Amino acid sequence: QVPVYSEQEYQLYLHDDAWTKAETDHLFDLSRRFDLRFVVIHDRYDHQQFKKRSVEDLKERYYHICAKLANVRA
Ligand SMILES: [Ca+2]
Repeated sequence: QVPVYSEQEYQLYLHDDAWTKAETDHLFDLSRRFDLRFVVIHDRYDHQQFKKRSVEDLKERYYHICAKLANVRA
């Protein structure tokens, strides 16, 4: 299952100089809807609003957040 971060969690812990919350939210939405199939997530990505991201860029962002949430929720 895809983790769900709170707004406060994002603000305190999940910022990245190269990602908006809007884009991160989009990644996590696609991750839910497409069952973590990163080829599909990559295909369906709103490359209009957001930068061209590699599949690898998307996975690294997702699992950085997973690791950070695991830690702060301990
Ligand atoms: Ca799902």
